[PDB]
Amino acid sequence: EGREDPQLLVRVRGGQLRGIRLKAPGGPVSAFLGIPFAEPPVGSRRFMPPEPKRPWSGVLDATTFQNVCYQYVDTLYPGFEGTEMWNPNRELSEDCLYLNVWTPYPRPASPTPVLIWIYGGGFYSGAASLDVYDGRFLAQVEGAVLVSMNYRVGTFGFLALPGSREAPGNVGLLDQRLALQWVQENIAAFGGDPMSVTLFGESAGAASVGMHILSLPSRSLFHRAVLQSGTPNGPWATVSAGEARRRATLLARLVGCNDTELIACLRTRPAQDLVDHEWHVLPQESIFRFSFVPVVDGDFLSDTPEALINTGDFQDLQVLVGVVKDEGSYFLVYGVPGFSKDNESLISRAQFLAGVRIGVPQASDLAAEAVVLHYTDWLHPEDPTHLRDAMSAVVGDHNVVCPVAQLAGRLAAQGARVYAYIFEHRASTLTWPLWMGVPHGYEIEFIFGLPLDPSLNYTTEERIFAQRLMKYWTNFARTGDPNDPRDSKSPQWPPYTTAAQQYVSLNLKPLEVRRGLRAQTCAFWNRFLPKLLSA
Amino acid sequence: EDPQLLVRVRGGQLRGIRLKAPGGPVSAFLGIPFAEPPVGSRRFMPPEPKRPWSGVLDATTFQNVCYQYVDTLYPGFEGTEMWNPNRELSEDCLYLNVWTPYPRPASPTPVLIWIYGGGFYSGAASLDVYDGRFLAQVEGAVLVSMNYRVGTFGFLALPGSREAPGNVGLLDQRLALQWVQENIAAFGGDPMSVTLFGESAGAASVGMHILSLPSRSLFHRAVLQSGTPNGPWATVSAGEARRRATLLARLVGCNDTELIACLRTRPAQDLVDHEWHVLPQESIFRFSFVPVVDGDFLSDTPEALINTGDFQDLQVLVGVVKDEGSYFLVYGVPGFSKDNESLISRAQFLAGVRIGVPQASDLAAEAVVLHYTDWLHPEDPTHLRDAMSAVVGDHNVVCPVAQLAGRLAAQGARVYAYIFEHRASTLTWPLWMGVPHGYEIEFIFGLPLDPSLNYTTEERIFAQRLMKYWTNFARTGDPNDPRDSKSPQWPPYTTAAQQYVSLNLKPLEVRRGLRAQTCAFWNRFLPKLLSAT
Ligand SMILES: CCN(CC)CCNS(=O)(=O)Cc1ccc(C)cc1
Ligand SMILES: CCN(CC)CCNS(=O)(=O)Cc1ccc(C)cc1
Ligand SMILES: *[C@@H]1O[C@H](CO)[C@@H](O)[C@H](O)[C@H]1NC(C)=O
Ligand SMILES: *[C@@H]1O[C@H](CO)[C@@H](O)[C@H](O)[C@H]1NC(C)=O
Ligand SMILES: *[C@@H]1O[C@H](CO)[C@@H](O)[C@H](O)[C@H]1NC(C)=O
Repeated sequence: EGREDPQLLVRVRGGQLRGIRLKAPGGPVSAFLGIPFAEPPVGSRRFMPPEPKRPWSGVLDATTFQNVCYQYVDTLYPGFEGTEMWNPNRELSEDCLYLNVWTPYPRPASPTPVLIWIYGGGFYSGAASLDVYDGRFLAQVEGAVLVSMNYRVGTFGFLALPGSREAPGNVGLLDQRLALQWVQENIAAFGGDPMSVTLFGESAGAASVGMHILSLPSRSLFHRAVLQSGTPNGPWATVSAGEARRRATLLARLVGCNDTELIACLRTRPAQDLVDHEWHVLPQESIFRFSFVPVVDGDFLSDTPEALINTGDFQDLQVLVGVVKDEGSYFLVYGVPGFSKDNESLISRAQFLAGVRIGVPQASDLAAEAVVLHYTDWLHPEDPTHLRDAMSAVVGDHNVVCPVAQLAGRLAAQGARVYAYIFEHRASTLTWPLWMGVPHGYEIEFIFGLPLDPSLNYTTEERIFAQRLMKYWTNFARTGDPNDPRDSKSPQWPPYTTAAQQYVSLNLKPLEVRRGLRAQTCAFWNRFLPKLLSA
Repeated sequence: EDPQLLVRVRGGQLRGIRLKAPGGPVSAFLGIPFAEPPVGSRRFMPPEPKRPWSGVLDATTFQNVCYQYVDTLYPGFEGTEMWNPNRELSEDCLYLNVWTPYPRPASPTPVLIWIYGGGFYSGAASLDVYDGRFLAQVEGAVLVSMNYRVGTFGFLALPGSREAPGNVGLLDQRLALQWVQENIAAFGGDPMSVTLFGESAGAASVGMHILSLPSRSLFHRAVLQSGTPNGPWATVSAGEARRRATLLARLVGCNDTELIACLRTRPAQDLVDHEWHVLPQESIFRFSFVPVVDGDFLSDTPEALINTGDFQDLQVLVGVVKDEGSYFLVYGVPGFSKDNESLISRAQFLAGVRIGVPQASDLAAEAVVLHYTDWLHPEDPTHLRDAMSAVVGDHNVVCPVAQLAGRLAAQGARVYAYIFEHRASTLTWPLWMGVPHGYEIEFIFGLPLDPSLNYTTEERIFAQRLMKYWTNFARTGDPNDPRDSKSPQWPPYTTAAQQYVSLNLKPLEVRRGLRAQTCAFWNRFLPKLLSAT
């Protein structure tokens, strides 16, 4: 050093870092990218719990994003920004345990509340380096210290032979946990406040956040949580020990492989071979189901999330949860016959019934009948536009809306301060067709403030709307309350309660308070369907 | 001797009476025997045609009411007593009544035949609410009503036995229908234009005449008010009728021939005393002795018959009142009473569901609770109370009606549907019960035309409107008034559009979907659930 920028030199537990001064529309921000927090989980370390990164010598260059965790890459619509925006934007490697810090420039002199982002992607994909997760805007406009980590996905992160020493399960969640510990120890060096840490995440990221709430060793590592369109409870976010074991051994067979021997053989397989067979282990033809996800191990998760949220005391927990208007639409083009992004996807009654079997793969013929009958419009039972929309609702309700409603209800009944929202604005920049509405994932670019980038062609009102959302999120992180104190003009966001069930609509219009989060329909999914399946 | 009041029928001569209606005189011929008295060894037996008589038979007064249970829940209370027998009880009760214009119609006049309800355990054609004088005076109708045996006397069955075949109360109805065919022209009636109408069990009877071949030659059109042959209460299987008949016999100290012989020695009231004790569950909207699927009068279950039926040349008017279930709640469901607002707890709602849906398994009862609960206010006692009423109304009447209408329309029938939503200003039941089961009848029969009953002028005009709909339907198969252009028109019910109309003080409003979502639950989902327990 000596001729470098003295404002970008920082020491952490493992050694010295040099970050980079980024340009944001409002001014500069500090970025420290590709900071290693674990020893590379490769070779004999594949499927193993991560170990803390061993100290390095000299100045680690922290000016670029590091490798993305080895993962399936989406092929359905090549070159289409709608899918490609979620695809890896750095080299795929098993050496991928790195994290990223964004702060104001110069760095804050007083301890600043920290936001930690956990990406989604069904636990089979994702990366902290995607453009939609750019932390520079929150850092610049709101003064946030923002952290995001890579964690192992797919087999690498979640293949488990429960009870074994060599593949104990949930190691991708342990990657996340190790990053949270890194923040506690080191974030003060960047001006961050380890006594004020808020997790947020979307989809599998949301489910991860929920699991950290439900896992005791994680509870000492953060203070507040935001769950966007995902939950630990529900049909996709976990598997039993038996089911993880069965999937792990099937995959082993499919790539040509006593747990020790089975795992030793798997560890000799090229990463890509595992990826190429990952989807073949699902027990049924299905959408919104992922082969390798957290396992109920009786360790990280001491019981099912269902049982844990039913018996947990969440007195000192503040939580923000919500959904987008059309959670299920995105998933339909990946498996339900009759659906495509390139046409209006009007479907027949027969295609609806078939689509229900795929969207609710665990349903008996009778439960499937219950779903079809509940979602049918009996005034227009053959109308193809309603059927298409009902198929979307089936998938979004089963997988996201009702699990969320269930989570908010249990958390609120048991001490938590809960705030709930529905996100209803469709980006003017959206490349998916109109019938898909506001699809899964499409609130993220607003929370992170992408509309502030002039090159992205968002409207003026969308720019203002993004600033509103950044305020809610950052005020929640700061105070546990999305409302602003210096502002009694704007309508207030009341907490979700069991008695009144209030949530707010997020759109271009000022906040509107609504009541009941699909109450009738979620009673069907959350109270009735389980009884029917268990008989 | 007024010759307008003297009629010769096949059995002999009758003398009727000239009554006063507010607008003019009418000719009434009351208590005409259409069958040999079903007494002694004829108890439980099919009716036989009345034998001829000498001289002039006095037909100026109502005959005895068929032996039946008499309600005692609210002694002296107008709301219940209005359904109670208003003449002496007797097993000698097979008589009919005819009202016509005075003087007797100059040309063959369309006939309306009323079949009273009362759950097949009660009822009488002599009730004030079934007074045919208004329809005859104002619309010029020829109106006919008959007594038919009810309870054990009409429906106790040992299926396959010669001495208690079942369905004899239905056979009483049919014999009266034959009597109309053979005799009504002497009163100025047109035997080639006969419309049946009936409410509750009467509506269900009408439906059974539709589904029974020998009846089909005796009428041309049908009106079913708040009742259907299909559904959970109107019929029993042969096994279950046999079970009930033998249990009742056992209860009164009684091989089929021997068993029925002993039952025939028992005084009528002894049978009535134990009538209710044979129901398999504590329940409401369930009756002990009802039509039986015998493979004779009913060749299969009504549901099977409506599904396969060809109903091309049939015209049918069907409908329900706004609060079908409320009347039944006070007869067994804890928490309910006419003398308070009947606000109930959640536990009372679950308990009430088991009583109102007595055949439901735990899971099926659970499904009913979750469907009807308002999950925004799961413990609001006002909603729970109104939900309880809706469960009973939907299960027993509304959804069976919607099912019947849909099957009939799909299979060629001309169908008109209504919901009756007007609560009479004179109603003596409390407000929470809304428009209860049975409370459209007094309007259809034109009772608000009686100045001494104190209906509002609006209600008087409303009554005349309904009398027009009903008699226009009888005349033409279409309730719309030809002298009236756009009113708007009452459209036929179809499976596609599902149109029905609201009957109230406001002009007709056309609606689509008769509890469509909820009836899918009852009509499509629940049976599958139970057929898997
Ligand atoms: C939009 C949000 N996510 C990331 C958070 C993007 C994509 N992943 S997804 O799980 O949402 C849908 C999906 C499912 C199955 C396959 C094969 C492909 C895509
Ligand atoms: C309201 C109309 N009906 C006649 C058409 C009057 C009563 N009969 S009912 O079946 O409607 C209700 C009922 C049921 C069971 C008991 C013991 C008492 C009353
Ligand atoms: C939409 O596209 C899919 C896939 O090409 C196809 O199966 C479906 O038939 C299409 N719908 C229509 C009506 O064009
Ligand atoms: C928006 O700006 C212009 C169109 O006016 C175009 O050149 C550019 O590609 C657009 N930006 C994006 C990313 O859509
Ligand atoms: C209404 O009356 C019945 C019987 O008289 C009683 O059981 C019920 O508790 C009453 N409802 C009230 C006042 O809550």
